Amino acid sequence: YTPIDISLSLTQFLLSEFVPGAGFVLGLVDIIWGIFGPSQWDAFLVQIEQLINQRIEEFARNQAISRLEGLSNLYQIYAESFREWEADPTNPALREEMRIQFNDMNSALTTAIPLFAVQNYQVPLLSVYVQAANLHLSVLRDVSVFGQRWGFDAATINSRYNDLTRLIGNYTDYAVRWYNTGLERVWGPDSRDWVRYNQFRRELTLTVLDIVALFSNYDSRRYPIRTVSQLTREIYTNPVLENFDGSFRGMAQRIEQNIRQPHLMDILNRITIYTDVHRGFNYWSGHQITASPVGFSGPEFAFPLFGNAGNAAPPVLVSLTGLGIFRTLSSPLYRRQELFVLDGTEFSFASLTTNLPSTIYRQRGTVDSLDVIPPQDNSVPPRAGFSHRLSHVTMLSQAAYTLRAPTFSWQHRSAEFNNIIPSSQITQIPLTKSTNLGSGTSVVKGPGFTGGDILRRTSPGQISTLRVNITAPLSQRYRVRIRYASTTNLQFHTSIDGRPINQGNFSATMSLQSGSFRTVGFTTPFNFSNGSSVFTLSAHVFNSNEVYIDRIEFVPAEVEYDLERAQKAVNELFTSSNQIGLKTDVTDYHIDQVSNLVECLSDEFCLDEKQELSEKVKHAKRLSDERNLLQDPNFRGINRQLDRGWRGSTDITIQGGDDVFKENYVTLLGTFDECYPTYLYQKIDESKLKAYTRYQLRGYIEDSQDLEIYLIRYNAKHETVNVPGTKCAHHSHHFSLDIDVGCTDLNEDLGVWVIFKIKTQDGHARLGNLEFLEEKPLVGEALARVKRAEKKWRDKREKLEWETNIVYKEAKESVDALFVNSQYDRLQADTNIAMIHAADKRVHSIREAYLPELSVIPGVNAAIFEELEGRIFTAFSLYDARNVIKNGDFNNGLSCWNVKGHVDVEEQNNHRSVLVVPEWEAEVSQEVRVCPGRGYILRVTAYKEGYGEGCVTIHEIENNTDELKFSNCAEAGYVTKELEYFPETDKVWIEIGETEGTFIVDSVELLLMEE
Repeated sequence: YTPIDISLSLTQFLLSEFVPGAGFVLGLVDIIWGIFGPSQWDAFLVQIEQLINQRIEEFARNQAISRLEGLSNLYQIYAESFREWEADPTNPALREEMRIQFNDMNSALTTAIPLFAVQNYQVPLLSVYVQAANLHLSVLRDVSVFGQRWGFDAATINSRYNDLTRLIGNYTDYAVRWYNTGLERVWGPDSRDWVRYNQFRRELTLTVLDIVALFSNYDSRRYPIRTVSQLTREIYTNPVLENFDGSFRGMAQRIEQNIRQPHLMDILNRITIYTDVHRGFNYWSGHQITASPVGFSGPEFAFPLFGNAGNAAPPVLVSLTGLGIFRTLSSPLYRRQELFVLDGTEFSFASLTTNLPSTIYRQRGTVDSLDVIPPQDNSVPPRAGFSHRLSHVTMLSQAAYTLRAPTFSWQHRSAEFNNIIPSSQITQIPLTKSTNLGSGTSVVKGPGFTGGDILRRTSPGQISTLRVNITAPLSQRYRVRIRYASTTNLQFHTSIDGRPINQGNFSATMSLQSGSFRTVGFTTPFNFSNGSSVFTLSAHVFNSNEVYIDRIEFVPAEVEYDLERAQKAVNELFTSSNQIGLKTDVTDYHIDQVSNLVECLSDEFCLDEKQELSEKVKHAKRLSDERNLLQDPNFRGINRQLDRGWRGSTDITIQGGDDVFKENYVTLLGTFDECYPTYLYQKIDESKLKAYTRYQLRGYIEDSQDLEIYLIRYNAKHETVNVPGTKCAHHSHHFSLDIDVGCTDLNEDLGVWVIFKIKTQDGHARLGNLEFLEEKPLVGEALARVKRAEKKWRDKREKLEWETNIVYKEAKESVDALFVNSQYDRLQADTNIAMIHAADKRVHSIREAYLPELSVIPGVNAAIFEELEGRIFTAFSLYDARNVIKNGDFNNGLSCWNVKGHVDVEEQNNHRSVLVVPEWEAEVSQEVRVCPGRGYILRVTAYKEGYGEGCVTIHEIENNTDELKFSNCAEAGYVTKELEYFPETDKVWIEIGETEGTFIVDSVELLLMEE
């Protein structure tokens, strides 16, 4: 009945029945409180005092105690009330009485704990502090459960729930600082100062830390029902050294490494103990240990030979029988070349049913490990209640006297052999109960508040794997939680026997402390599909750079949580509860995605809650048609009306559904000639524009390349968008473009132009969920810039107008010089092709006939350009009529001519087509039928290149031979020469030859004269 026997006694009870209610509260009056006289408080103290020497002074010491007696009286008045409450939970006086006695109790500890964390005596009050602190957490959870049942408003409940989630941290971190700085100062070099060191570690690990580990279990709201956590940590004994009158100098660290290092928890299989001898006395020299992984789920382990084997006598065999070895009765031996060895050690195997036969090594002893490691329960004989069982034993040898002092590891019986999953509890698996460590994971040492060591990943992959045994429930469904501490963003995939069953985005938590390890859960449950399964955790999102993992939690769930999401989703679509309007920055796409969250819900369960949540969103979506200034944004009527709406190219496709799109979308193809792009343009009319207001064009691109996007009004506003599908790529998927409406005239209806355009051989795009919307009022600078870009558009409109007013009336003049009447019917006899051609330069100078960006879109001075370019074509038609010669323009290639050498033909600017004789040996004859004895003209239009002359002769069967010639004279722009010709027969041959170089001919015409 030392403070340890009783510490355990609590932990036993703490590990098992954690469930809230009266059961827990009176269970605290049964164990420690309402039973501890000041004697057993004083004794709690004398425990640590005498490990560290330093005594508490007889005031603080004297008032720590007189307080505790107080708290132990109060807690009677609180628990008694609570008991009587539970029996009649609705009596007003009792419920009231309960609020009185909670406030009193809460304020009790709030004042008291300072007196147990006193400066310059922190460490020796911890076995008290912990009890006090541990009591403070119980009563705070009690309000968190029973508050509004008692009376308090829900506000004082959360405020008390704050301070619960707070003091679980603060009471822990403090309980660890002072264990550390408590253990650090009791170190030293010799044998002794490992013994007093280990005796601190051991004892206070039992009497402060193991309670602290279970502080996490107090978060009412995280652990609502039963939960059973496991204490995986080990502790340490050495019979030889602990029971000895002597120190070996500077030897402590050598004993500190014979302690195994942070590892996975194994299960000892067999010891094989070798004997040896010195001066008659045989002894335990060294041993050979084997061990099997957790749940026997992997090949048995194997260490080297501890100590030295011996041939002096046979070995001795020790094999796992029951629940393990719970008690060593060892017998040292000290020959004061002196000797200090074990020479005999009984082992005994635990059970809750029968009394199994003990194995003795050489003899039974009188060093009981039940007064270093005492049991939990003394209602039963020690075959049960044992608390601990032998973990793994090592062997301490002297340097190169004889020393062979085995150091025994003891592990707690909360850390069970098998993993387990029952259904009326929440089962916590600390990841040290694995069977197979994933490559690139280490097992770092414990922080000191999770009864055991923890895992570390410092780069992506597989944490560990656990064998799972699923008990009472067959088809029960569970969520999973992961207690982790990470400096980086994460994901946490798991598998189960083969298939993944989770991916989650887990947040970062750090830069170590009890404010490190966060524990989030799945957003959908699963069910195990076999009795014995395999679970495997994995941290995947890249970065390194430091990830700790404490435990996997298996919490169960019944079959409405992604309904609270589909609720708030729909609400942030609006500006206010009246739901008249949308937020300016909620978008036609964004809205759809919310609408997908609504239908993927549950017909089965939340049928009514699904209906309203959709008739909202189908309404919110209706608002984003109403505000949308794009005419026909569902691409349902393209190229139907020449005034309003969309205009695109044939190479555009309008499917309605895609992996990515939930309504009509538009694919645009490439093009072979950049002078002819894919396009999809539109004019937002001025009827729909509000002066001095920024407007926005928006949408969503699945994939694209070479997509040009224009917003035009006063300027062009050109952006390219190269989005690859999920360095400088616009992989934003979204797009937005600004334009600012200065003034608002309706007589001009300038408006805004939208234009999508692709110009490349291997370009493409897919877009949809488009919109054009008012954004905000221009103000400050924006208003100054737009107004500058008003005037400076207007300064151009007028210089266009005056410049063009001249040019029409200069071009019209020049055009009619060709024709002979207002009716454009006949030409003039002395008008040639160079005049027609010179007249097209006067028309093609009009300028701004068409939009430079996209010649498709007609511009100002379209109708006037188009009519002059008409009469130019009109003129061309007549020149062909009058010409008796057949295809003299060379507009139909070299056809109806008789071609000899290597000639060819090419076209020029403005409806010109020009024969080219590129070598003198080339000829180009044509017969023409003429009228015997009339007046014909022959008119030729050509220039010459190189040396030599090129000559266009005319003759009949007999010698009526005339000739025209062109040369540069010496040694773009066509000379035109004519002559008057009269044939007496009806046939006449027009023949084109040249001397040398090249001869370029626009036209050989031949006229008849009627005057």
